[PDB]
Amino acid sequence: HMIGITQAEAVLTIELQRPERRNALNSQLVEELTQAIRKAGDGSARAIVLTGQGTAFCAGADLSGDAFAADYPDRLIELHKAMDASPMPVVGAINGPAIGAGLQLAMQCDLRVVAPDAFFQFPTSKYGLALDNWSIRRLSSLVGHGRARAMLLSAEKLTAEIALHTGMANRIGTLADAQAWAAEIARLAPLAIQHAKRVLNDDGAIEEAWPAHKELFDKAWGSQDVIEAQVARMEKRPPKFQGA
Amino acid sequence: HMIGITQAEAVLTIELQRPERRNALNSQLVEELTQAIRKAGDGSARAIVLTGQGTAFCAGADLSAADYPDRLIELHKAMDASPMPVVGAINGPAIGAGLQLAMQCDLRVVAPDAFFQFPTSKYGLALDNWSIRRLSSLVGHGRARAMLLSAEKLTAEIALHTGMANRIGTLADAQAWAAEIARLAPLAIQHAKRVLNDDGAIEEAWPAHKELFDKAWGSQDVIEAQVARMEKRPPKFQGA
Amino acid sequence: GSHMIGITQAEAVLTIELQRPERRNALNSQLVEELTQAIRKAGDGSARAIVLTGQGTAFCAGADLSGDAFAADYPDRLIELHKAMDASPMPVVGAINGPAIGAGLQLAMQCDLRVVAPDAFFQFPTSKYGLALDNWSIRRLSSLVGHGRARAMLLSAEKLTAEIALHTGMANRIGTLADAQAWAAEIARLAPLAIQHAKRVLNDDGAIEEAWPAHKELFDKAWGSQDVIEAQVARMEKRPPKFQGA
Ligand SMILES: CCCCCCCCCCCCCCCCCCCC(=O)SCCNC(=O)CCNC(=O)[C@@H](O)C(C)(C)COP(=O)(O)OP(=O)(O)OC[C@H]1O[C@@H](n2cnc3c(N)ncnc32)[C@H](O)[C@@H]1OP(=O)(O)O
Repeated sequence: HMIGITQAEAVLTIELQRPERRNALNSQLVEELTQAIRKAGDGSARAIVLTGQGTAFCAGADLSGDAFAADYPDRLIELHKAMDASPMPVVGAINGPAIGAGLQLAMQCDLRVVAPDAFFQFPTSKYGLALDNWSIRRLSSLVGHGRARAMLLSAEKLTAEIALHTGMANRIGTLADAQAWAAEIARLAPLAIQHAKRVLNDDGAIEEAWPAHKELFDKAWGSQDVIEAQVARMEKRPPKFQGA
Repeated sequence: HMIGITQAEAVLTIELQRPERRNALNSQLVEELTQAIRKAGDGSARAIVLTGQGTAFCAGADLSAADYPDRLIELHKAMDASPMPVVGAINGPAIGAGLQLAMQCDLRVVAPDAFFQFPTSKYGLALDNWSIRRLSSLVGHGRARAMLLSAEKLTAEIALHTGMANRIGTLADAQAWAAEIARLAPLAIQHAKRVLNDDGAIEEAWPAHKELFDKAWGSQDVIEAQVARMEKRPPKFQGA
Repeated sequence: GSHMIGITQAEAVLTIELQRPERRNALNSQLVEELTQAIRKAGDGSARAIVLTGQGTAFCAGADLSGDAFAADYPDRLIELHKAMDASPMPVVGAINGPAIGAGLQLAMQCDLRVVAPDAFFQFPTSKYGLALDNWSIRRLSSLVGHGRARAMLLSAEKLTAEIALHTGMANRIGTLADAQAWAAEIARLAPLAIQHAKRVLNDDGAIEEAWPAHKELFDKAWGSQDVIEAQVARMEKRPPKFQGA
């Protein structure tokens, strides 16, 4: 009910359809994606394009919110496991902003073709949250350790042009461009691609949090600053965090 | 008979001389190369330039033999274990085993019309882990995915951008730089090289990696890729 | 008395300024000690961020144990400084106002963020002096300028300019000390716990590595080598060195 699924040549196009929420990921959207990924090429598709309707690729977790629901991360993790395990290369057609879980989604694609007005951001430091290790590692490999530090410690927006610079974007362009590239890739040897992908994803990005990481993570998540962050936003005022 | 070795002051230059096959490696040219690396600084060399004759640095492999992969493996061990900096004068296209060899150099100067490629996904093959890890460290994880999953070329300008090329220039340029390097203190260069090479790229394949590797190599698609080329037609891969 | 560093605070930003401009802010045992102390005691304190910077034309030109009374426990005093920066909950924005060479480049890399002047450069000139680096300096350099350019900096003492610092990501911005402070100010209005978590994970990328056994030997040789002696002679003599590889 919340995604579009089409196929032309051997390219499955999976489209996030919540444009009125900038494709924010609630629980239902996350389940429907997972399913669409697992059932990709049941079936004759050799590649997937993943993209969002409207002006955003994905605005992150739904602030309504599943974002702060306790069993929401597991659905996200299962989504990511499904993409990682799929033998299909996923070309992300990033048609506009990708934030939070939405950045995570974008980075879990195998390749990225990015629209000129799209940007990338982890606003974690504005909301007092904390990321899983994989997000941090993969971001570091895609924009380089220095920019990652700036994105993670200060919520720096990564522009499209700069995403093209560091490698996070492979190409700057449109959905049609992404679909055309996926067509090429769909004509390549699948076993070679499946091998590259698996080895690539096993670069060590996938990392269980160290004990200090887990403690700092929980401490951030169950902090009062989390409340203050959303309140200041809705009240359209600056936050006053207390570090607790 | 297949390589040229010369020396000017402190700099040993090793030139691939199979420009008829665009310097494609085989049984012999690799084994000769291994010796040139070992028997360098035998000798008063403090720096090696590595390069290729004609239009190509090395366009891959051409075995038109059974221990070729061994000889290839030992070649890499040699450049890795070697105590001297190797400036790759990448004079033209560096493809497959050629990109492997170019990456095994400690530094790179790349001719303006040279490019780098792993076309494995056009031929249905798989790479070892080290090639993937090091390519990732040199062109960044993002561009590495595009090279690995889509067989995309890395042009010289982007090689300079990412760090794969330290400079754009000629064999002459490489030699000029290699000479300044020969004047640097060897023990410092040795320690840095060993630690740099030990960044984790020298990695043994995970089980799933090995399953997918063997699967790709023994696939029918590998034949299809070759037969399709010979028939100037598009491949129809089965994924088997 | 007097100090080798200056400490001021504007709102929640603590600016620490290295003040050995006579020596281009070359580190010694006292300066390093004063710096360690200024980092632990920050945010003790209403400060939520640290701007690190150098007085004069250089950020920090490396090391100069010359007049130093306790230059003996300078290597260990240097390890302490790096742990305190790594352990600090405060994000540290280095304002690299000039050349950061050697230990100065190590210090620069231990900062959480870097705002670099247009005339600054970065350099590990260890191959000109025949020394060896610890694994962390090498790993963290690799992450900040990419593996390719890392070999070039380490094997041939290549200078990374401001402009190519921005390119690789070594320099987050090209700006002035004020610019570094305006940015740190913003960061000081962010949520400390999120920052604390990220920094700790980021520093635990693997760059903190114990030397492999083969690494230690090459390091110990390089440092015990005659060429180290030679390279100093050749400089204090004002002439090219003749390195022997021993
Ligand atoms: C093997 C696998 C290896 C990996 C393992 C798994 C890895 C994953 C594991 C993860 C598990 C760990 C924990 C998870 C950690 C991450 C979870 C939290 C991170 C988050 O995503 S939090 C949310 C952050 N996002 C934001 O704050 C978005 C801010 N900006 C915006 O929403 C928008 O302004 C833009 C997206 C930029 C677009 O702007 P615009 O076009 O001007 O639109 P606006 O006028 O602002 O909004 C239009 C309408 O959309 C609505 N909307 C926008 N965003 C959301 C949202 N996120 N949630 C709910 N509603 C949303 C907005 O309210 C508005 O509604 P209207 O007023 O009715 O028109």
